[PDB]
Amino acid sequence: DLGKKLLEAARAGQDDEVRILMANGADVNAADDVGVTPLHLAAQRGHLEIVEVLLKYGADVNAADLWGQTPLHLAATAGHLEIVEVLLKNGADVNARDNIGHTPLHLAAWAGHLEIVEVLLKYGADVNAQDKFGKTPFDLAIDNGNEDIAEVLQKAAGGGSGGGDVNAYDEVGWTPLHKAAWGHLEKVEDLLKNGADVNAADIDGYTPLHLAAFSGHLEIVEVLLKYGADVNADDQAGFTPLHLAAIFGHLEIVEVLLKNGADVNAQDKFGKTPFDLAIDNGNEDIAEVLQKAA
Amino acid sequence: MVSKGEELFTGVVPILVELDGDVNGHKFSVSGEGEGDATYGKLTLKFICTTGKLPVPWPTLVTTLVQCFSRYPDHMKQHDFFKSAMPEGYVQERTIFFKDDGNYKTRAEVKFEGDTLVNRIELKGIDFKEDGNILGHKLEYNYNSHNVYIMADKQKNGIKVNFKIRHNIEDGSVQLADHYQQNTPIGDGPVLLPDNHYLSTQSALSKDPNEKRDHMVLLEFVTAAGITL
Repeated sequence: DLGKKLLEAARAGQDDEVRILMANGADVNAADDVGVTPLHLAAQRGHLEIVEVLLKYGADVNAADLWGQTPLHLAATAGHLEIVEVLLKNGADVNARDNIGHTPLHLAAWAGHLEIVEVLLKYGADVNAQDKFGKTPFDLAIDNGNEDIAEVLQKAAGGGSGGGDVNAYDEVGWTPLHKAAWGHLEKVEDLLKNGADVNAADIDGYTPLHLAAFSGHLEIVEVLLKYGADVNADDQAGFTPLHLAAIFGHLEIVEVLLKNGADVNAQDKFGKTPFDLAIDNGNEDIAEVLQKAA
Repeated sequence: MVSKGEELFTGVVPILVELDGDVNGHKFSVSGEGEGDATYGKLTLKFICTTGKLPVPWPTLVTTLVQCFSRYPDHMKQHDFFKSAMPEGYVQERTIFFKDDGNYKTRAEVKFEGDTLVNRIELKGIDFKEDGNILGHKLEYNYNSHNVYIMADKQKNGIKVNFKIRHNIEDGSVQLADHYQQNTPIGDGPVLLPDNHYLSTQSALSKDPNEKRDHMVLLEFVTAAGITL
């Protein structure tokens, strides 16, 4: 219970107890059954003084738990700036990878800690490191609302999916248009002004028009059709956009799709027409329109 | 705006998972433990087949083995069904169709037991091929990123969820597992029925060199998206 007391002393932030346990020869590198060490616990929980004394006694700054996480990963995720600073000054690998491939810079960008992003960059963080799913720190900042961090990363030459080619696609086959289809009209418009291909299908077969129909954005549906979207795209998806609009009760979208040539006879993988799906989902107003469609 | 149940997830929450399984008559039990932090959408878990050798590939059980830990951004808090049903919890039911092979049917309850978030599942698998990819253990020990689609089910006071899992096969091909999911609250309090949106997932599977039993170490990050400010 000596390493267990120290692990517990580090977890609980017991500065004096850590101090005492270590004069008795407590293993500064004690690890629990998932590879968590006192330094992991202190860094994760924001215990600066404990971090400093563990490092004093030879705590391994780059110890990895079962999930590949080092103390720097945990401190960068939690926003503990001073701890991040002391781990780096004491030899932490600024580009260590968790089991997904995230570096500390990924995690700080994902979590919104701008000052931590800056200090990781100062210490040699790879601005364009990719996790195993292809994401850069810029991708994680920008897809999750951290515009201030995204700008810092771009000033440090960080890029991301679609930063050079509007028709690039990510791990799941999403282009910039697929991401923008979820209600970002101005972005959709800008991408189309700049040559984005409206007909791109993701890894499940979905086009941007499928996604806009699913999410109920009429004006995005309209602009994608204006730019030549296939109104009846299915292929591997298993549904056309009209099927989706019928399931979810999007009457104005149904009307636009019909005006643009949507096929009332298209069957999904269960044999259902849009009319059948409107009936099955309690959207009799859409069923009424569909059976009268021009 | 924000549900009362969301307050239970402001920090790290311990997790327990218990799964009772029967696939083509092969019975097994899996236990998991670890923690989740919805602040970051992060799970750190380890699972053990306590009965012996797991008779299906570990990847095929990942989705069955706690979507209340997804990170919902502030502008989407009113769309987080999963936390709104806490602490009383929700029932999560799925059918998982493995293309050109059998299916899993699962029923789980996800709820607080004291301060621990607990996922208790019963799984039945039928019609598997004896030397297919599942019973033949031909799936890579790996996992992909997915988009998880979430819709309200007003009649049931819950949600419907649909997605396709892609399992890499040892030869380079992909085994599709088509997921049909439904969640309903256990309790009687108000819950949040969301507008249509998605979750984006990342996972990594690994092994513990000090674990002698058949097991899976899982790191997972999930974030909600698709509704604009």
